Amino acid sequence: KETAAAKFERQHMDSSTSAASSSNYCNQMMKSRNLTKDRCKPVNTFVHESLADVQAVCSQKNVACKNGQTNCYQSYSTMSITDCRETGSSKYPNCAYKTTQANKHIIVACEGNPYVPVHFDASV
Ligand SMILES: Nc1ncnc2c1ncn2[C@@H]1O[C@H](COP(=O)(O)O)[C@@H](OP(=O)(O)O)[C@H]1O
Repeated sequence: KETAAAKFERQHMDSSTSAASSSNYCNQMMKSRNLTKDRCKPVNTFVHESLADVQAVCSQKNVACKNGQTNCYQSYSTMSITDCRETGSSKYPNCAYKTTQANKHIIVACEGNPYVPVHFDASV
């Protein structure tokens, strides 16, 4: 199968690139990470920092999750990220996205033991 932690890495981690996401970045990544298999995932964020730095967020600023749960944490430092948003003319299976790089504090939900990220909640 695939653990929730593994799914988070597949859907949100892209340490390789520093911050040079091209205008085609999201179109390629959303497809390569299998986020356009059953349908076009509407919105998704990729984080370019190291796995160690992102996992460390689970021990940082505790903030309320959008769903009301209390297992969300905000990074003290800003992080290099890329937001992907499906375009209006996007039509599955030909999923199309707008790519936008940014440097913001990320908010992730963490679970388990080890306590690691399992959901990307927001960036601020
Ligand atoms: N506080 C929380 N703790 C754990 N999982 C959460 C959560 N808030 C939302 N989720 C869920 O975690 C999954 C991962 O989210 P994301 O893909 O945005 O990282 C989503 O479920 P689904 O994938 O079943 O919709 C989402 O609904």
